Amino acid sequence: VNSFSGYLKLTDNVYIKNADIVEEAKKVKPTVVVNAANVYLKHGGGVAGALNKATNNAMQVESDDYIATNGPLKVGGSCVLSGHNLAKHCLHVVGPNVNKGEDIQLLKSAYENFNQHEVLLAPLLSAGIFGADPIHSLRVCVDTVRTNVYLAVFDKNLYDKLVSSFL
Ligand SMILES: C=C(Br)CCC(=O)Nc1ncnc2[nH]c(C)c(C)c12
Ligand SMILES: [Cl-]
Repeated sequence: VNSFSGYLKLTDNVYIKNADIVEEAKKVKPTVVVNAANVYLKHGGGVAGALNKATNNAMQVESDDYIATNGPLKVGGSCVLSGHNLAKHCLHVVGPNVNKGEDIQLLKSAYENFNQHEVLLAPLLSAGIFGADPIHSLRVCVDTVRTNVYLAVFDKNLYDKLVSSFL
């Protein structure tokens, strides 16, 4: 039993809800919140901009030190950093950004990072300003993640479309 509430069960291990991941994280304080990161950990907009703003820019300060030490992530890769006031940990995961021309096949590699964590609160990777089809992202999630994933979908219209079309 965990503290996640109001989710629709899609499969044995994948759940979905119309929710703002920022507000959901603040309420649940999950062990792991997933950020929709870029390789530079520049948290300017989309989910990343919202998560960072909620940390009062502490996420960005920590991230800049991480990049100064380690260099950029790989597309499809991840790193574990602090969850600040939102979660114990933040798993920064880089899905391909279609608006940059990145290979959509890397979306599966991106979701594989979730399997290193028993339970996660997450957005759909590569959705939103990353330009991928969210229906495809949900399919890859379900077919790749084996650990327990709680998906927060901000847009109510998109959430209903994702549910109604789920096979
Ligand atoms: C937004 C659209 Br159109 C479709 C993608 C989507 O639902 N992305 C998200 N999913 C969950 N929490 C979220 N918080 C914020 C700020 C975003 C962007 C977000
Ligand atoms: Cl985004």
